[PDB]
Amino acid sequence: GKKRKDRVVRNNLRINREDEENNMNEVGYDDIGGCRKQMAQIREMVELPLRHPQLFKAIGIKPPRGVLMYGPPGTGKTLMARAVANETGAFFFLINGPEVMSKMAGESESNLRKAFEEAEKNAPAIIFIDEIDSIAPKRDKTNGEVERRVVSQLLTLMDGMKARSNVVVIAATNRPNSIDPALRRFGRFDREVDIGIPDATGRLEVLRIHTKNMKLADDVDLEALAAETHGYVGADIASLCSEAAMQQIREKMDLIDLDEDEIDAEVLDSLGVTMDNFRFALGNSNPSALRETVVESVNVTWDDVGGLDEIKEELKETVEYPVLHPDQYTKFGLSPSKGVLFYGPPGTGKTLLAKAVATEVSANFISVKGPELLSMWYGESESNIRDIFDKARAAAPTVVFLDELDSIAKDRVVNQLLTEMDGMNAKKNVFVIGATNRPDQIDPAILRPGRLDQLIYVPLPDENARLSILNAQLRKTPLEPGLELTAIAKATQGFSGADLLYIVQRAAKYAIKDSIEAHRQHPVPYITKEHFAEAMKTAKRSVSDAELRRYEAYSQQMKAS
Amino acid sequence: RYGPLRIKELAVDEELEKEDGLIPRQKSKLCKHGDRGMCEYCSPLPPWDKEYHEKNKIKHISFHSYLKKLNENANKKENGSSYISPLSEPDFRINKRCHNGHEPWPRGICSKCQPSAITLQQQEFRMVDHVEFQKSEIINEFIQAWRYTGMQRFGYMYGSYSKYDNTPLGIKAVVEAIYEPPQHDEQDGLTMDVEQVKNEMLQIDRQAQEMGLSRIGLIFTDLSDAGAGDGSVFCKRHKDSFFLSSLEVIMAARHQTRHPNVSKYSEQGFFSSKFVTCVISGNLEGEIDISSYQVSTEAEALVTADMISGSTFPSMAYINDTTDERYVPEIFYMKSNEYGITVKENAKPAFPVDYLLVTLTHGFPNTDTETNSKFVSSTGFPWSNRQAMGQSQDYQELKKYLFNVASSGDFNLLHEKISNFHLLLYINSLQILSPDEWKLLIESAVKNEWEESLLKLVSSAGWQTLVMILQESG
Ligand SMILES: Nc1ncnc2c1ncn2[C@@H]1O[C@H](COP(=O)(O)OP(=O)(O)OP(=O)(O)O)[C@@H](O)[C@H]1O
Ligand SMILES: Nc1ncnc2c1ncn2[C@@H]1O[C@H](COP(=O)(O)OP(=O)(O)O)[C@@H](O)[C@H]1O
Ligand SMILES: [Zn+2]
Ligand SMILES: [Zn+2]
Repeated sequence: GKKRKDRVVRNNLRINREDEENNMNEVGYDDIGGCRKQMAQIREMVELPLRHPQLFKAIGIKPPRGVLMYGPPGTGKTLMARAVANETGAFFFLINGPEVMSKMAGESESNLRKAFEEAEKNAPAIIFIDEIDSIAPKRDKTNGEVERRVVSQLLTLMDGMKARSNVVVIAATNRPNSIDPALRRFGRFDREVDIGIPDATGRLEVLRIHTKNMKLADDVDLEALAAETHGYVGADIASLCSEAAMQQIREKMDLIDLDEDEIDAEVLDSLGVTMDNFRFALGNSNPSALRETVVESVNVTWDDVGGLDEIKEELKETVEYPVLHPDQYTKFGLSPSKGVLFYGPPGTGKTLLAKAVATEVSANFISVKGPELLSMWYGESESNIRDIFDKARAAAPTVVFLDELDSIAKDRVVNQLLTEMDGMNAKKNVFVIGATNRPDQIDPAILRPGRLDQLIYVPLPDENARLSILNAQLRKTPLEPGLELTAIAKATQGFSGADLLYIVQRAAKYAIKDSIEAHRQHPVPYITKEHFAEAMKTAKRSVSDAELRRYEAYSQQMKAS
Repeated sequence: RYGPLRIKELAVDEELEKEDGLIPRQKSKLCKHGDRGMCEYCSPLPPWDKEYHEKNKIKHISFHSYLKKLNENANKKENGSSYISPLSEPDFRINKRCHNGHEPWPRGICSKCQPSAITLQQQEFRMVDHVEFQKSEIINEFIQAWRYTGMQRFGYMYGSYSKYDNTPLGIKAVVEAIYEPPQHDEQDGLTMDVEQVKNEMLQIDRQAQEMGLSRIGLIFTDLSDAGAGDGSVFCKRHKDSFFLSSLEVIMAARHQTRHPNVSKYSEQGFFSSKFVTCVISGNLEGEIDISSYQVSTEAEALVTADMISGSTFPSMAYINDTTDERYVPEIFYMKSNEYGITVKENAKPAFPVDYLLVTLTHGFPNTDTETNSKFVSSTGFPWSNRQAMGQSQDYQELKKYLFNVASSGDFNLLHEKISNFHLLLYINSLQILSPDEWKLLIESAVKNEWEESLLKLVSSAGWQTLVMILQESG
């Protein structure tokens, strides 16, 4: 049947009862969504060595032994590993990091040795070392003798098993840097899998999976919830569902008596979740994945960036052709460009342009905001530049977008970034984009060949670009029929995109104020031109004249060279 | 040797080493995983699991399981080393030949050939687990000696080893018969010339080996009757007082060192002789229950280089001093205080011997199970060296014992009266019989399927001459 199982028959094949009821394991591939690529990689690394070993023997190679798997907490790493272990239908020995590190002296090593030996005995086997960072942490932080002993025992076992064995070790850790570096060489956890925050489709799939048993009301717009939920890992979505259910219970508490031990089934029949409950849960949700760098997924095309056609085609030639057409580059033996740096007034749409470029080649996107760089400079952040670039390598192809790079490039961090960039593999298609507002202040060492040598100026939007930006920003906002924005666009000469968004914000704020006043007095479904006129009257350019003059002078000077 | 050493030991050790002893366990209620796959609580229990023992009231870990623990702890297969031998007996004798540049010990000693401090600590593996007496008569007659005479006794015990299921990979020593050496027993003690005793025991051991037995221990009685009208004895040996005084421990250690256990996993090939010592003193009540003990490996190697001697305090062993040809380093005996903390106390003046013992468990075979006794005997012909009592082996005793049955028949009765240890030894000393004649005698007396062998024996000329002389003698 299914899940290696061989109405009663359908239930048995999954096509006292408490033990299985609370042990609802065997979470197969149908209990995971939004991680199709990572799941495919894990399946390739695991099932093939165990299911069909004859292939590798026929070719005459040794399949990988260790499979490291890291990502933000709450992304389902342990769930994915358990699903793989159950689906492969092969012996597998659990090891929970804290559990092994929570025993009398001289017994943690005993448990590790017993695990490895037993997994060896019943090959094929899958040893799942969970929270490996808690038993083999970074050398400097844990100077305890017992920790060193356990790390050495684990290293000895890992090295000593790679001999005609069908044992595959799968590990889970929050970050690639926490683990001791000694566990990332040949014959060890060499192949690594990075897991990032899901995209809109991933969140929709997660909601579909979790909201299958809940008695939802017919008035649910799960697509809207998926669109609104940004930066939510699977755990946060489960928390959202739980909060919605609790809100429904609280609403229904009026028709129920706390003191009564029994609860009428008729009331329970009316426990229907509503969109309002989900919105309230969003209100009470506390996502935290974005607090640290994570491999995101962007889906912006060449329509959310107005004008700048020359810049768009230049970026295409610089980025897409290598990735899309490597054969021509190999024929001509030309190494593709390794980076590019954007300079210009703030708010001109550099981040959106970089996200669009990343989307074009269908590659993952990593963002490193300036505050994170400063935090790493002060050395009070969990992540690190080496960690960022290691995750970029693992999730290749990727676009790493350093933001507010002026602050660090007025030293340790700059030198470390230079070392990482130099050490990067040229052939591998990983690009580094930079955003800044003080091109002169940027350290010249960065702009050397083999680094962010490409310089791209991002000018202020023109009339057509301003009109396109206005049309884009008002896509989600209702507007009065027959409303023209050309007048606003022409009247907004010299304004940046941020200023246009601010004007839209002010106009909509006035409209909502009018609606609130009218409702309180008791009508305002549309936005009249008066709102925009007043907002423009209460708006001003955010770019100083002197800065614009110096930027244009710098651009001309660079062009002369 | 590029691998395991090559040497032959008893069959029991081989069969034990064949097994694994893994104790299976079922799905605990604490497991969170599918049917297949085991986390930390469903894994098979190793045979040396300390918790399992102390939970089952087993105090030591059945040496073979200790060997399994040591092999698992190290010796990775196919790589990582070239098989460093896991077991090695202690040796405290100072290396007379070190020569970093210094001369022999008497006039020079470096820091490389200086016996480091010795840390006594109670042993954890007992080589032989269960000492088992085939028939209670074996010890009943031994005690009867003291009953009649009143003086103490002492005797070696012959037998053979076998498996013992009740303990993980455990061994039992089954004793078939007891042999008494010539001793000058007294009221408070006993005395026996060592040289003559060993000279006699050499040939007695040769004959016993010819019979298939082997020397597996010494048993002596420490019994003193109380004033009660019926049979009651004071319990001088219990937790309050000593279990085995220093002298008995010394003698047991000497004997153990003189009967090495040949093993395949040591540099020298031997380790921790299987030689149980039993003592009879009486439990807290008036019974005459027996006990068993075995000195730890350190005490075995601590007395080869002298370094221990008896003390007026029964439970403490005095320590000797340094001198040429004998270097005695500081001795620390490590106990655990009531707060669960290990404490090292220097004991040069004297230390308790309870750190130089491991206890066994005596017993008797179930009285309704299979009887594989070699000898249906121990009530008949007088035992060997009971000259002091009226007992005296001689021709007229044989005439009174095995003449009426021999002259008529009753091959069942003849067999039951012919499978006696001491009778066989005495008729062997008679030398009336030829070598192969005595071989067939023993094969008829100490074996099943004995019809044709006994018929051959009687048909022989030697037996005819023996019965003729028996008839001639009064
Ligand atoms: N596709 C999915 N991705 C992420 N989480 C999922 C997914 N489907 C379901 N979930 C739920 O999200 C939560 C993930 O928790 P889980 O313990 O697997 O995360 P983790 O951070 O990888 O764990 P660990 O503590 O072992 O590091 C669980 O509630 C799981 O049921
Ligand atoms: N073509 C465009 N030019 C300028 N701004 C744009 C354009 N398209 C969209 N925007 C808006 O400009 C803002 C840019 O924000 P951000 O990228 O943080 O600053 P910067 O543009 O300085 O990098 C976005 O909020 C976006 O809505
Ligand atoms: Zn389990
Ligand atoms: Zn020396």
